[PDB]
Amino acid sequence: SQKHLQINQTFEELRLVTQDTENELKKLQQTQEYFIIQYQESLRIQAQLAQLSPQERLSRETALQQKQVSLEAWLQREAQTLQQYRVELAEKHQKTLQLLRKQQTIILDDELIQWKRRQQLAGNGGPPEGSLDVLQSWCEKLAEIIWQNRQQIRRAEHLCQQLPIPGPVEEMLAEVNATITDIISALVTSTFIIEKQPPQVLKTQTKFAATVRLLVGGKLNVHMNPPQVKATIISEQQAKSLLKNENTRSGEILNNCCVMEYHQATGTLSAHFRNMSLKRIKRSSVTEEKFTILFESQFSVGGNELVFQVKTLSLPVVVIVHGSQDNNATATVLWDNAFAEPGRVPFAVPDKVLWPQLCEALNMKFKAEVQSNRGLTKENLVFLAQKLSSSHLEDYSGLSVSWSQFNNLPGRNYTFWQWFDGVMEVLKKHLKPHWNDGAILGFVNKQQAHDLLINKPDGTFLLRFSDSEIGGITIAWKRMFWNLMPFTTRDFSIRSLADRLGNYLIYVFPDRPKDEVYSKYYTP
Repeated sequence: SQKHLQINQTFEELRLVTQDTENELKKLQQTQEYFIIQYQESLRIQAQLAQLSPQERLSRETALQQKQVSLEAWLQREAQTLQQYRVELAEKHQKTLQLLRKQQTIILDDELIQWKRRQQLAGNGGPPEGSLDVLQSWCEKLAEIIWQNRQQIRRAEHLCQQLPIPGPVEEMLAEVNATITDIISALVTSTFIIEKQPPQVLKTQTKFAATVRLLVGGKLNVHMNPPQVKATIISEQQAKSLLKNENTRSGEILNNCCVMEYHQATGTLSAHFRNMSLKRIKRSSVTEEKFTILFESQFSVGGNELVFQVKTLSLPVVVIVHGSQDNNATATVLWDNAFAEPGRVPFAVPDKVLWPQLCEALNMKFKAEVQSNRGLTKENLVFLAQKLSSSHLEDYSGLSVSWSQFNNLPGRNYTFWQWFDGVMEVLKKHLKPHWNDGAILGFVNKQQAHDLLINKPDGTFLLRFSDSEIGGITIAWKRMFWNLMPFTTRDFSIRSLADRLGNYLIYVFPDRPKDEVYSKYYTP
């Protein structure tokens, strides 16, 4: 990529200028030592007093003062140049930190946000986030560069303070040393990211896993004394108040908190959470209130001087006491993961969303749950729109759907999302390859399937989703069409749809014989 090349070239450029500055600092150190050892001779000659005899006394005193004025010129003539060297060095340091601020903002506020958005979208079966072993190298190099610069600034300040030529150096060194602290604090607080999220909607008293990382921890000696991270859970209100610096030392109780291990090869410092559990929750619609898992730690960098308390918020989660509440709550989660604004307060979401983005997210999670590449075609989306009217997708191109109208009761005990997720479940458990084989209609309705089997020969099939039961399917036949009572999930768990079809009906979905579609799925 062009941006990758740009930022890598910028990284190598920063490394080059930092090595330049290190060379200049070493030269300044050796030069100051030379200046001190040459200065010692000024005191050596300022005592060569003796009181021998008036003639030689006056002659030698005049000669000594004539040498002393030349020494007082030579010195301070070299010292002014030393001060100029130091000022130029401080200017180089300041320019380096300006470039550092630019590059760090580019890394954090642009690329990490992209990775986190990819994570949110993979939450609903989008493209996977991607390995952290590309941002890891960038962050490690950032940390190395800023640490070398802080070290150079510190040693330059100490070496200039032992020979304190006042000048303007003290101001510039109260400054840009003022800026390195902001840079390193932003970095250490912003590289505590969640690698593998804790699962969205999760039931109590069930084990779940989550893994966090410290990106820059590989080089900053925090792995020497590895800090342990603790995981808590807080409702949306406490999560909002926390970012507002409202000190509140809530939500529910976890069962585990653990230390961060280190991979010596990839140089990654990470905390795995493999046996976490939620045993008690303090709730204030149960399937709609969102919680978040906060991970927090505290550690030190270098000596005992630099301490950092760091915290990170995991993506919103919904607690589900009884298992039967699962299917609904996921909707809420998806909605957040579908429409999270960039700079929004924790779990703030726009009540009404456009239809195209809605069917986009629906197709995404559908291709996710079915584990197939069939997805929602244009006619299927048109049918879904007609369920929630005219039969052109261009008509629904500018309509808006509220959350209340999404997950209501369109015409029965359903709610549109619940029916969609029910068909998702029924073909995710028993009808994955049958959906991938092009055998389930998916966009067939009453009197829409009937007109598709009148001009066709006898015995043809069509498997649509039943609009009487939630997770069931209805078939077709051959004068009039012959439906049936819905095939409940149980009716598949006892004899799947592949063997239930095994005699009178021979064709599916015009000409394709029943065997050529289901011969590889009968019980031998």
